[PDB]
Amino acid sequence: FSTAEAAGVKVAAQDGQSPISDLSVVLRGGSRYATVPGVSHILEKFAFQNTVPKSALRFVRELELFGGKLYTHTTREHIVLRTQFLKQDLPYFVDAFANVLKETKFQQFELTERVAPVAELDLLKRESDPAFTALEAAHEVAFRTGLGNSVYAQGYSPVTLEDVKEFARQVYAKQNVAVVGNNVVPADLQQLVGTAFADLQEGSKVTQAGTTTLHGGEARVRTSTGNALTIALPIAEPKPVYHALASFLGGPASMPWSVGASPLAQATVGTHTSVKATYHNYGDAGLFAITIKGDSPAEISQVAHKAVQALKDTGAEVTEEQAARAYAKSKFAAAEAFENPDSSASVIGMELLSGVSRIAPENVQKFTPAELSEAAAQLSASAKPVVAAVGQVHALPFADEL
Amino acid sequence: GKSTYKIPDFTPYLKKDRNTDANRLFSYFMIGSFGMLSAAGAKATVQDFLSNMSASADVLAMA
Amino acid sequence: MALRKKNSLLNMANSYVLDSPQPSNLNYFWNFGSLLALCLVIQLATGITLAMHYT
Amino acid sequence: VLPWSIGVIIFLLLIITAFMGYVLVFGQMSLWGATVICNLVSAIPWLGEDIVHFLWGGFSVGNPTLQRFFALHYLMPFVLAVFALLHLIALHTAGSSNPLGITSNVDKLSMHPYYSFKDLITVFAFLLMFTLFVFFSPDKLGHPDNYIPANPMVTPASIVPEWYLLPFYAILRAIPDKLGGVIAMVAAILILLILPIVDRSIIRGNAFKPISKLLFGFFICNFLLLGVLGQVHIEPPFIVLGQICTIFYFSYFLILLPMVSTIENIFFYIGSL
Amino acid sequence: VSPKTRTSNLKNGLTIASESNPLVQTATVGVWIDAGSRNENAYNNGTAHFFEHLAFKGTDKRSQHQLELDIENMGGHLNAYTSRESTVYYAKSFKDDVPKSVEILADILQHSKLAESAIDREREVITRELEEVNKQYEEVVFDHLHATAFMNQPLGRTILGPRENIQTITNTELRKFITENYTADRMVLVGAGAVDHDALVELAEKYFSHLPSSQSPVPLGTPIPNFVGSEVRLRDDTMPVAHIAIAVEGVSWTSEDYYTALVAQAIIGNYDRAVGTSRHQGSRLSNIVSENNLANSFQSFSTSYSDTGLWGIYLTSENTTQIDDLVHFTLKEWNRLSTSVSNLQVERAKSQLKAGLLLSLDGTTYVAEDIGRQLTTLGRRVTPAEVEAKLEAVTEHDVRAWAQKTLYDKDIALVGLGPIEGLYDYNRIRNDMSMMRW
Amino acid sequence: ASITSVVKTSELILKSPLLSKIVVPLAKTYVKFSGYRQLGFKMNDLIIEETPNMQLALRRLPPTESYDRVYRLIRATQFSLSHKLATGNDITKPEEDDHYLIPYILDVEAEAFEKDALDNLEVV
Amino acid sequence: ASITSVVKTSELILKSPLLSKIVVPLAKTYVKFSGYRQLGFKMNDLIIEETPNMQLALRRLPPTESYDRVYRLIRATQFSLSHKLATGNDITKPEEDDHYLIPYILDVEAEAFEKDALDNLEVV
Ligand code: HEM
Ligand code: HEM
Ligand SMILES: CCCCCCCCCCCCO[C@@H]1O[C@H](CO)[C@@H](O[C@H]2O[C@H](CO)[C@@H](O)[C@H](O)[C@H]2O)[C@H](O)[C@H]1O
Ligand SMILES: CCCCCCCCCCCCO[C@@H]1O[C@H](CO)[C@@H](O[C@H]2O[C@H](CO)[C@@H](O)[C@H](O)[C@H]2O)[C@H](O)[C@H]1O
Repeated sequence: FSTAEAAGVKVAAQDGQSPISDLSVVLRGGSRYATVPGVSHILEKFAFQNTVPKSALRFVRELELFGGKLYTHTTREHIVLRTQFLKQDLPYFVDAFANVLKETKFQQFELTERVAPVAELDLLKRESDPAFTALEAAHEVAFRTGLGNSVYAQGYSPVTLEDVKEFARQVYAKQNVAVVGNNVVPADLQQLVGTAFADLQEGSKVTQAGTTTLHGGEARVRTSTGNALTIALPIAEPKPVYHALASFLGGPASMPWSVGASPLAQATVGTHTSVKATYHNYGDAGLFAITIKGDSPAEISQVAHKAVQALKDTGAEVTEEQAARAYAKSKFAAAEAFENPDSSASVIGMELLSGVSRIAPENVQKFTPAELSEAAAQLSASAKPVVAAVGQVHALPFADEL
Repeated sequence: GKSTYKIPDFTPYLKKDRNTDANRLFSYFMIGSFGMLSAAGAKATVQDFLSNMSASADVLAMA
Repeated sequence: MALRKKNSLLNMANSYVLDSPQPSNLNYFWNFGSLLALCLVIQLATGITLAMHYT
Repeated sequence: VLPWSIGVIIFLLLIITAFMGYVLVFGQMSLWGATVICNLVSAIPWLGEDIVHFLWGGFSVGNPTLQRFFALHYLMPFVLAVFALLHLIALHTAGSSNPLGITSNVDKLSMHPYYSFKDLITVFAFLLMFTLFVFFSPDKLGHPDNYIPANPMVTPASIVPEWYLLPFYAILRAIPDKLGGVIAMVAAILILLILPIVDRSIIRGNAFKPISKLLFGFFICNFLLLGVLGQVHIEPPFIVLGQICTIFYFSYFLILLPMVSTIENIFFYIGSL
Repeated sequence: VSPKTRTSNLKNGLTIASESNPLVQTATVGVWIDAGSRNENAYNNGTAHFFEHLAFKGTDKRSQHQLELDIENMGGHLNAYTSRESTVYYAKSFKDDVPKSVEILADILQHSKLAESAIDREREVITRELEEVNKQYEEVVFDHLHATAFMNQPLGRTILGPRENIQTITNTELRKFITENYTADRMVLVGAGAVDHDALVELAEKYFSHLPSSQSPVPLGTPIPNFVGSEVRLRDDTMPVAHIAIAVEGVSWTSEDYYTALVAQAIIGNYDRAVGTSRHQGSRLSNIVSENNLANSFQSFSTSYSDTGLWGIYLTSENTTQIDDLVHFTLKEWNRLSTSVSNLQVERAKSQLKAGLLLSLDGTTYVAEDIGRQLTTLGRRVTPAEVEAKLEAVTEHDVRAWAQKTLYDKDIALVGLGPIEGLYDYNRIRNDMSMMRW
Repeated sequence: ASITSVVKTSELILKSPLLSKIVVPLAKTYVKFSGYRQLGFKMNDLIIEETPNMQLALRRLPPTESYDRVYRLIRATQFSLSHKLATGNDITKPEEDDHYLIPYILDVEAEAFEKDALDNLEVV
Repeated sequence: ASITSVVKTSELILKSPLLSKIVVPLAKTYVKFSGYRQLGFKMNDLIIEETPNMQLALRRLPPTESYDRVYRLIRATQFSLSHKLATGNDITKPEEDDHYLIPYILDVEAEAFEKDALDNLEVV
């Protein structure tokens, strides 16, 4: 991805040998910047609504003639708007993004009839998975605001047209926009973005209201639709070793009809439960989480105890074999993330918008057993553990039990 | 008895040539013949019946 | 929505002669109702016609 | 549109009902009215004459015709009642309109007791009018020639339809061609079916439309003049006048209402800016 | 223009097919087999799926635990799936872990233990799978759809097989199945992403050289199915969503009408109320359904096999009193493929498909799946230029001719699951397969 | 006629200096003799509402505008049945006769007419 | 007749030794010639259901009993339209002909009849 600049907008493109281009606009407008709860999700759903030059209807009908596709999502850090099309149709897609950023109408009826109902179905679909809910609840406890804001719009806190219009005034600005072109000729993209995004406001960098503060605690989301438990540990100093540790502890099987050889995978033997360790770097803070879902609260409780034991055991001693296994699983995870278009866009988006150089998968550091055990030790001895229980909460573990 | 993927036995009723044009055409021949006789019967009925309104024999005798 | 359901006049006919939900096991003794309707139609047609010629 | 369109058929059924009932007396106007009106069917190309003989049951209006008109005169009011019920069922989906032309969904009244008791006033006003005709002047609306028994030999001085058919008779006379005249006469009723199309107004009804109200006034008075011209002798200058009034009748639907309603739309918009 | 797919053979008849991408760092290598559940009889139905479980239960060399560890140490993952006509075993890894992954795949396919103890253990796992597919409504619907459309025929059988067979499958019949079916002339070793073709061919010569050849080597994707117009109703008033599939007999992979059927399918298209753009789609059915809230979703499909196919639509709806309207309007849009479609709809659908067939292939796994599928169904990878030409050859009047012989007034297979009281009897559904006005 | 048609034709007239010089005074007189203001209506209250497009436009009105419209309709209905005219503050003054509904119906119709056009597109 | 009355009269007969000696054999023959068991019905499946009381009793059936009743009705309807009789396991055996509904309707009716009595109480 050759990073450049076109009329004040940061543009990264990588040419390839495929008939298919992905063009993504990455916006510094994720939920950590949300002025009002859920406004980043609503803004994401407001992309490709009516603009002054082109109605939502006309856009969709023309997109079908190019056979293009539209993908949008919101993170804690970004809004990502991605189009996938045939290489030659690049100018159309650049111009469409320009229309969205410069000239979105933002009509009350669109919010009531189109945007808010779609946002609501989006969230309900995600919440069908209790593990999603548990990990969201854990961020809320751990950070409270900023990173603790909900990613998604919820019914209890309604987003108004004025909220979304104000947020868009900040976000849709040269300072908060990065353009990422996969299988796009870099010189051609710079020329097009330079003509299309020239009259976009300069604006200012969007910032998190308040510094990131870490907190421990518990969340007990009572649902009737499945059971999950997250054990999270807020990290004050994000370090790359936690990726290796997440992949080491593991949890999912690398093989069909198996458990897996990872410590967390081996904690689920005899149970119909699954487990996943994840590490979330957010630049100024991090979150190390272990999420366990299952149909039995008793089995989840059983795994949860073994999971914290596994982390303590890791803090004691890792073997050289296990350290190498962690390097391999982590290098692989890095590679597939840089390949997947959604995650790719945000990785380079981070590099362009912030200044965090991407770590190439081939440059992923190998951590010694000493460095890994030290990382697990810090986590086992954390002063601020977070536990989010979802489902039959009366039957799930508490922080003080773990 | 328990599995719903095991279709009950329909072999006493199934025709082997169920997908052929000859198969469909036969049933449309029956439907068509029925429509044909109904059209011929309706025409005959309507014609005979409505002829009551044309000049009766006593009226034609005085013409 | 299908016109036969949407339009109030068509929907009345629909409710009696087309979509009308019937038991699946009516035997031939349930056919006398329609025969009575047939007799009534024949009597109306033939009767009105006789009235054109009767004094 | 649907209750209105069924209504147009009700109106046609009423005409046919009343025409046949009038023949039943078998006075001079009965016979001669039947003769001329049924001979209009002779204008249907190719089969017209055969159809007339079929309708008559013979070679002129006679006994077979009278007996079939009795049977059908008895029947047609039942058919009319059915269509009257159908147009009300069709109306029930939208409800009654109202003199302002706006929705009434905001402010409804039960039919009973309000309109029940309001209907009684006009029932008694109607019965007063009925009483004055039936008891004090029972023959005012009729033709004296219908007290002469039908005579196929003697032709009455003037053969006119009953007063309520006179406008359509004037329209028929206006066209010199036989078939032309019949088509125009039928078209004068069937053209009611196009009002939903030719009225281009964005507003329902005339309460707030001064120009439409004036046009409506001229249309109604023209219809009454056509009625009067249906019973004059075919003489100057009534021949040309009947043609002008016929042109005006059709031009209401085809020209004036589409133009006036278009212009009023623009006046409402510009006038209220 | 994507890099060219290279193809080589071994002496036994194993095909090696590869598409390199020097922009990625991962590689998907795997074995596509022209064999699946359809190759079983009624007695050993479920064997192919049974084997898929035991393939990961340990080999002559590595035990189950050693197998787990070897893959963990590689860093990537292994995956497998068995369908009616196709079995796949693949490994996603890092660029330089490709020789390890080929070696593991060769081991689990040729040298699997199939130990009585492991057969007995999986026999319970698979028994539990019978009572948990019940939740995957789409799968329930499509399995009943095959069962009824291909009534009492091999394509009509499920992949899991009946409960009775699961209890009686022996290592003998497992061994027999994989010896008869997993032959070199039926197998394709596929590499996509960061793979060198010449390196992959050498790895094939090292690991897959002692594969049996079949007695009568037919070409890849060589097969008589007799479609049954029929219905299965699985009414369940406690479910909130009705799931309905309607299909006719469709087209095989090598049909002359293959592309015509794809264009027809794209004219109806898909719809999902949860996607923002779906209310603005050009498809007439999409407009009817969204404006009237008739469905949560619909998905047109054209599924192909070696000698037959199913073409139809899958609907989901909460609108339980207007199922009749939903089905009515769906079948009336199919009628218009015969009566009404012109260059307007056809050229639009062709535009959409020319891109869609290329878009689908967006990662190494999708590319490998495309190479493997095409090699095992057609015997060759069809270049995008050839595909563009075949699509361009489809005219409105080809679509009309195809719909008139395939859809118009034809028997359907119909499956309804859930609150389907409002789904009319077979005749009233099948009567909508024609228009009395035409 | 669609509101779109009426608005477009009116704009053609308002552009032409000559045309406006004649039409605008006539239109103002027309509106005065129309007398809908004497029942406390605004012009837009009179527009036929029993169409899918108009029902959609009415649903998009801000709640406040919607509540006020309901009151004007009820008040006018009461004047109508009583055979009375508005007096005092009930009479709509020319400055109060705002086109509150026109923007909503123009948007509804714009989409509906674009949909009709795009349903008839031909790939070139 | 109410189910209550039928059950009470039947119990009077079953109590009386002489009465039961005559009635029970006749009742068993009656049921055999009735032939509802040959369509796979239980006796209680035949009871008229279109009354408030019986609708309430049916709603109180345990879900399993309720699901099984639905199947027996559908199966019998299919035998009826085909002019076939049940064979094998579809025939209701005497031991399967259980009074699954009688307790529910007796409770519904007990309350309904108590309500009628208490609506007519007179303070003494
Ligand atoms: C339920 C409907 C009807 C029934 C049961 C019925 C019954 C009868 C009977 C039993 C007769 C004596 C027939 C004979 O022996 O000659 C008769 C005669 C007659 N009916 Fe009807 N009728 C009905 C409807 C009508 C209708 C609607 C008319 C319309 C006028 C009508 C007109 C006549 C006439 C004119 C005669 C006398 C001529 C004759 O005997 O045939 N009938 N009717
Ligand atoms: C036997 C003759 C008729 C009867 C008994 C009849 C009866 C009625 C009744 C009771 C109503 C509702 C109350 C009212 O508005 O007056 C009505 C409404 C209506 N009728 Fe008629 N009608 C007849 C003929 C016609 C004709 C000939 C037409 C049209 C050419 C017609 C068209 C309508 C329409 C359009 C309405 C709805 C009017 C509205 O509320 O805005 N009707 N009719
Ligand atoms: C919308 C429907 C269209 C209009 C319907 C037309 C109504 C009148 C049509 C013709 C009726 C008279 O037409 C005439 O019918 C009678 C039978 O009815 C036929 O008469 C024939 O059969 C009758 C008995 O069935 C014999 O006595 C006669 O000797 C023989 O010629 C004539 O050959 C035919 O010329
Ligand atoms: C028999 C000749 C055919 C002509 C029809 C007979 C005329 C009699 C019809 C007028 C009586 C009113 O008839 C009444 O109509 C409505 C809708 O039409 C029916 O309503 C029924 O169907 C509609 C949809 O089909 C559903 O919204 C409703 O839940 C259901 O009850 C009534 O069950 C019926 O009683």
